[PDB]
Amino acid sequence: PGAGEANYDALELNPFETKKQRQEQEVRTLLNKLPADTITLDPNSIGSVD
Amino acid sequence: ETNLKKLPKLETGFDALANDWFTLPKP
Amino acid sequence: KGAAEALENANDISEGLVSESLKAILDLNLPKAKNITLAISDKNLGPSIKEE
Amino acid sequence: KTRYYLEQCIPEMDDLVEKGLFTKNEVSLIMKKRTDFEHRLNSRGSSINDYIKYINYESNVNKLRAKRCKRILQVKKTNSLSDWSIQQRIGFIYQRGTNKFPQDLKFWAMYLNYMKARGNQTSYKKIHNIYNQLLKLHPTNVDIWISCAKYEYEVHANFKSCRNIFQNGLRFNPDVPKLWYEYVKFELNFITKLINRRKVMGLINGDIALTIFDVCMKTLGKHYINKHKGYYAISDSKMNIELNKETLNYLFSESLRYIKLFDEFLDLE
Amino acid sequence: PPPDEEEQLLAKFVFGDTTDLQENLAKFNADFIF
Amino acid sequence: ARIILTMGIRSKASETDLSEILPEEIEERVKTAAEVSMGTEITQTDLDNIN
Amino acid sequence: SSLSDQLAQVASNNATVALDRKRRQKLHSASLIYNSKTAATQDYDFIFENASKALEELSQIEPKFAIFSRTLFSESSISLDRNVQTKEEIKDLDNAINAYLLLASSKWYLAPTLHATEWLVRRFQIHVKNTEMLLLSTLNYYQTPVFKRILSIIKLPPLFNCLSNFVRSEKPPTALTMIKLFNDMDFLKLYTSYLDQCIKHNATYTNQLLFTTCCFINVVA
Amino acid sequence: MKIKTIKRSADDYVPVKSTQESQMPRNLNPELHPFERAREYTKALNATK
Amino acid sequence: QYKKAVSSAAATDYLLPESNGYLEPENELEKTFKVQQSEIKSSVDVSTANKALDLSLKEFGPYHIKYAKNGTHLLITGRKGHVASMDWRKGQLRAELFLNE
Amino acid sequence: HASAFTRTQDVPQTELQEKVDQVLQESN
RNA sequence: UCAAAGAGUGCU
Repeated sequence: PGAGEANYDALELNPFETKKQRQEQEVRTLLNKLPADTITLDPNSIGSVD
Repeated sequence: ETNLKKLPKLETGFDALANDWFTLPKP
Repeated sequence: KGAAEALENANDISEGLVSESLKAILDLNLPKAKNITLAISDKNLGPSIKEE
Repeated sequence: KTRYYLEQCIPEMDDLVEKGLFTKNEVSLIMKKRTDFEHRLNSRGSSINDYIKYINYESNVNKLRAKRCKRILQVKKTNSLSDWSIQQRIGFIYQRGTNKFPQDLKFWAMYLNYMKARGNQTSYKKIHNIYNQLLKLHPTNVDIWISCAKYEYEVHANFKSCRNIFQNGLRFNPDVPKLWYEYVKFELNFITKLINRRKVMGLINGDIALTIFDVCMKTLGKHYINKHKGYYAISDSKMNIELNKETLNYLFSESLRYIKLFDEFLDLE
Repeated sequence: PPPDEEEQLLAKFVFGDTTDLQENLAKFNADFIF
Repeated sequence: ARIILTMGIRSKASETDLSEILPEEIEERVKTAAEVSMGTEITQTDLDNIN
Repeated sequence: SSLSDQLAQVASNNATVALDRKRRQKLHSASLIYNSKTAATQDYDFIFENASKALEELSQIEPKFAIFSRTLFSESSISLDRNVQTKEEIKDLDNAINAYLLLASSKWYLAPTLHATEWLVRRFQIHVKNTEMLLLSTLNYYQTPVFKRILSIIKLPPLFNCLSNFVRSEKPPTALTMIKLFNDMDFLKLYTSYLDQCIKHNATYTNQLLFTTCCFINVVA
Repeated sequence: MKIKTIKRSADDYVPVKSTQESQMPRNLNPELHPFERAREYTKALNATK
Repeated sequence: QYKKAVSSAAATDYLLPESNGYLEPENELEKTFKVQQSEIKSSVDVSTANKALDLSLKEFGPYHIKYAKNGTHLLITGRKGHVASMDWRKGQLRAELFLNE
Repeated sequence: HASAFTRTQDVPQTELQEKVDQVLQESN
């Protein structure tokens, strides 16, 4: 008891994802691919003003 | 007052309602 | 109401005339109101509507 | 946009939990049933029974809140969003269902009755707005013209506008004999109450119907000639006689029906 | 004070309680139905 | 043919009862067809021989 | 055991879970009144409404049907799912279903029984879980169209493999194929228990006995 | 003793109707949606293109 | 707007349909470590008992288990080289690899 | 907005109306 | 049958 998360966000991941949306999710996440050089020690640091 | 009750009330039903030709033969 | 009304209105629509049915339906809908604007396919029907 | 509807209700459950009426567990159950309906109503193949089911389910939630208010808070009304929100939202669902399915006269009927019962909460102007759309969508249904005429001659007793509703209805439906009968019946009702008031006035100190009779024959005859003849006139001289006879037979039964109306009114001569 | 039967009946409908059904199950005996 | 005996003209079709002739679902079709019908009016001189 | 064999047991255990849209279509499409397309469109509430009326007609013919209105054909049964119930409750649910099949034993010729059973098929999926009890009870309604509809929507158990020919078939099962079913030793004693239940309950009726008598008499020949 | 486990109602998440829209559960827990700052930027850059 | 935005986040926290599990003892004598796994198998419903999976196979032991993010599909790889991809809920194997590496 | 309740025509459109208001005018 | 891939139809 308590091992898993109580509630899951549909947009991020869905156990009930049908065959056609998992493709819809796949292409979108490709479109939203994060560059390798975007990696940082803190996600909040990125985008500051120099 | 008794007469006023005898007078008719307009009756309405909505409240009651509330409660192929072109195909040739194959040889 | 029936077949007869459609023909006599069909006669009236063609001659750019306003039937009692057209006068009846329009009155309940278009506000008295600056001037309310109504779209009609017929230019000839326009003057008839304006008169009424 | 199901989430938008779900989010509009958040302040209310928070109010339910804050007041202590409903536990977070019970509140979650109400939410889950609410969520299923909203997706149902917004989806494809949605029907009116979905609106009725949601309205019936939501009505029950209001009753439990009222019972729990006296049981737990021991208050008739707690001054917070909870009191008027379930009642407000039900009207919203009626608007959507009536908007979504204008055809069903049955669904419109509960909407008028539901708002009529909560007379204090819903102004008579809101009942007016519902009728104006309803008469506008279904102008040829006599029952609705007599509907709003009956509502306000009894609840509001405005004979001038009650005359107006019939005055409009007869314009669209001059061939239905039922509508003429009610507008005559209303007319003699107005006269009798006026005369009875005059009698009461003395104690503390009609032709107009017959005119409605006159034209009522003429147009009913005209329309009955228009029907049974179809698009065109009848060439044979004999049939035109039966056409006249049929109107006379149809017309007399219309007149005889009114002779029975006169008997009901004792005061009138 | 404990709720009245009328209040109890309304409680089951709103909360969707299925216990009442469950003992009515757990108390069936096939002999009685036949 | 039995329909023509009961109703001579489409105007009669609207009120004439076809229960003994046709089932409920069919008999209403002819009534609806009658008012949206296509044929022209026929004389009683004509109607007599058709009967 | 092979992983595929172990995996097959998992599928059988979760046959009714309805993980996705595609499985739910197969479960809900199964129907005894309507075709697959119309069946998918129908609602539990709509199905329950017809079933409740059907049970009342059955109640008039025999009062004992009225008991299930309190248990199986209740309004709360709409919200009852078996997948969410525990072991004790499922055993508790199954027996109540079994008695209903027994009381319906002499009445499938009556149309309302077919409507009433639809709720159990749609809500409780008796065709998937209580597949033996449903099919044992309808053995002597074989030539009736109802039995053919049962075969289409039902996965035949191992003991009824001989009927796999007539599933979704124009011709109904012949009388000769039956002897083969009862000729099987494992079936007779399976059939013995069900008959043993009816005699205890006095639920046996003529058409059960007369169908029952011939086949065993035929197995001898 | 008292046990409760994460329990999914199949009817809630998989509609009985073929035409009814499946429920999309949503949780705005910030941890469940990582890389805000990289994400919005990528949606920004795609928009300019 | 942040105090408004977090308020909206607090608003959606109510929307979340279900909660996590618990396991606390009724009696202080009862201990969460004392409870044995079979007893929990009894408490959980039938579907959860099916959701629990146990398969014994020794051909390519040991086997490393990996779990998909969405979690529909299990990937288990044997030490001697056997890997099978399958969905535990559905009960269908996606692909079978018998490579002896 | 146009409503069946209040007359926006300002004159009697139907022959009924020309007649009824005459009685209303004649009465008082 | 499942299972992966296309191409049209209805409708929010």
